[PDB]
Amino acid sequence: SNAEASRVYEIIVESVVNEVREDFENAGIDEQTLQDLKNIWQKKLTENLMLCLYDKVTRTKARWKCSLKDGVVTINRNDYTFQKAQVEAEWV
Amino acid sequence: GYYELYRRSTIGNSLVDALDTLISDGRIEASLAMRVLETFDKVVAETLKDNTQSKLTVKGNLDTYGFCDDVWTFIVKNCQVTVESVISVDKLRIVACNSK
Amino acid sequence: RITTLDETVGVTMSHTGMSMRSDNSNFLKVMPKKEILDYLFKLFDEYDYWSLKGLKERTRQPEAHLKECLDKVATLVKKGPYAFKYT
Amino acid sequence: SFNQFVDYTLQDIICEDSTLILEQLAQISRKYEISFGKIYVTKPMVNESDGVTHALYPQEARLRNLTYSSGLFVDVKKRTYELKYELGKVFIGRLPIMLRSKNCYLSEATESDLYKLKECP
Amino acid sequence: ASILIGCRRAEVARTFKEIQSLIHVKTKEFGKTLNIMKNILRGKSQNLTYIPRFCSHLGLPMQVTTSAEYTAKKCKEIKEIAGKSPITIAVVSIYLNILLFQIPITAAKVGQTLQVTEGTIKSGYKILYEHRDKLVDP
Amino acid sequence: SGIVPTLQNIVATVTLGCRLDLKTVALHARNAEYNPKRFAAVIMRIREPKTTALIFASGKMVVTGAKSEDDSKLASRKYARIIQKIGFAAKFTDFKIQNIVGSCDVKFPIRLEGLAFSHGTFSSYEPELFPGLIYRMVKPKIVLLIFVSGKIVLTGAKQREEIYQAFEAIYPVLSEFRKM
Repeated sequence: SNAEASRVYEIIVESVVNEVREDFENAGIDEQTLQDLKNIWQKKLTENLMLCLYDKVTRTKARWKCSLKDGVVTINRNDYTFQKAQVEAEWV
Repeated sequence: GYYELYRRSTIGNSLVDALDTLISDGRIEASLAMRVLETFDKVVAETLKDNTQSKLTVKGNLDTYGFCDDVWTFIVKNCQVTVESVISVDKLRIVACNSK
Repeated sequence: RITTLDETVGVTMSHTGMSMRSDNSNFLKVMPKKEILDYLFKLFDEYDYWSLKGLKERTRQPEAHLKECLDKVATLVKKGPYAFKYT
Repeated sequence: SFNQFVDYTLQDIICEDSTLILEQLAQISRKYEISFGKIYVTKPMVNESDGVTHALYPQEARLRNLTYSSGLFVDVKKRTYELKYELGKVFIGRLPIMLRSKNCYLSEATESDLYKLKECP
Repeated sequence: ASILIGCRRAEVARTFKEIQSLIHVKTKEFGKTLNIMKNILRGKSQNLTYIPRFCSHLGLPMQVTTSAEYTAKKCKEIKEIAGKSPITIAVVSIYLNILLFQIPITAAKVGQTLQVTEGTIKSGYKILYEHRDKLVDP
Repeated sequence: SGIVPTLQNIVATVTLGCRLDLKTVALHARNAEYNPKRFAAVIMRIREPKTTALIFASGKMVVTGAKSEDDSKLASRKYARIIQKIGFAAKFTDFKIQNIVGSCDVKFPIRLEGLAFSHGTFSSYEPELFPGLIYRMVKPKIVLLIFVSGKIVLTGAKQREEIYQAFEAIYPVLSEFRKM
């Protein structure tokens, strides 16, 4: 559970709708169609994978350290958002 | 610019299923969904770059590692994650690209 | 009048020659061949006359392959106003 | 005459032609400048072969066949212009010092002090 | 490397950081060229001198200079650490011989003048203070 | 005496006899590291034995990091078996050990200055540059590193008998320049 993820999701929905509204008016479809994109999108929004970027990956003998920045992690049906991360893994 | 790996997340797959739902079930114009995907990549990039304050800590046994086309891919078994709570993970996959 | 430094000399004389202290002041411190061929023909579409060094500064890649790609489809003019240029 | 030379002539020569500038061209213009300021004179000294530098007396100067001189330093100032956009005590050489002068050690010595330094009054 | 060789032949002492401060030779290639040059000299067929030089850099009396001489020789005879390059042995020897008297320089000034780490002169000052017993000349 | 040097590293080269492509190899493989902007070769590692092999596009591979000869040969056969498992027609041929590195301890301090003075034609001692001593033995041609604490390093050998003969030929010289 996290309210920051819901706030980020709301900023993403509002910003995407507001920035896409221009391309929706250029195509000439409908504004209520974009409203249906927001309603269906938020309706659909209601396997342990980390997505981010690395800054430095060092290895010493069999010890791996990684510096990660800005990413979302899916762990045990729970989502997380981090600005920094440190990975200290050991290889056989 | 703006990598397309964030599309593989939960919200990314949700937006992909929503766009494919609007294109398949209805008559929503195509190609525009790709523009929604690019705007999605930019918004997730800048949002995760500016609206994040957490700091994780993963410590486990490195099962697999690889690097290709500025892509680091790791597979860790039995790793503990510390948020800023401790979470036990049996298998964790990490995919990262170059930040520069 | 001129001021006479009264110190133990060895300090100033140490600062004269080698004193193991440098810097401290900034002053006067100062590939597939086919794709490369297609890109070269695109640069020819932009302009027919270009120097080989400028092409090496625009394409941004290993230069040996670019030279081999320039010695096949382009002729090198050495004199005239378009000297050292492939056309 | 020698004392007036050491007092005023050094500062006059250093100050009359100290400024030198290098003109650097790039294609944005650039410049550099070096100027000398207040010169500094020492007392008489001797730097030996091993590297030790100590005070010198005229007697030991005559016995060791040395040169009764004193070290000279100059405040060297450096500047870098980029074109009027503006962004050290260096040893210059030794100067032989005349005896019984304001720079030599014997000018302030007394009778018994000259007898200690083995110099006739 | 030729200047350093001419310095080693004339019984003179000049540290690698001094010629390195004069000429930027990138150290490593300097060490290789100095090694093969020494092989050339061998094919064509001493830290004590550093003490008076650094004592001249600090402006110390003669008693501290010869005291750092006896301290340098004795510390060369006691073993333990052996050296870790002779420069640090010289600076910790002068540091002990100057902490024996009353002339104050502290560790920061002598560390910024002689270009030596404070943690290194204190690390050597620890075991040196441990061997303070047999280093007394009078 | 009674001290026997223990091997620490073995560097061998194995020729596969084919050719590779590096994006596909780095894409389909498991434990490997590849980056053309730094080193144009795939760094493949295995767990048993814990070794490291540098694989090039011309088929040449460098297996290094083993503590014994059987671990370098068997590890090389494991790397070649992995290459044959990826999808190339490799062949484990031309296995030649290129380097053998060992170390030992004499359990007494060693006079490096007197050793560099007596054996000046074979030693190269510079404490301000390297606190150890570089002794270049003629027969056998072995490069030895002689430190102060007594740790003796031996490198530059093709067989183990060269290391053993180097230590047996350097032991009396170390016993001569002792301290306690």
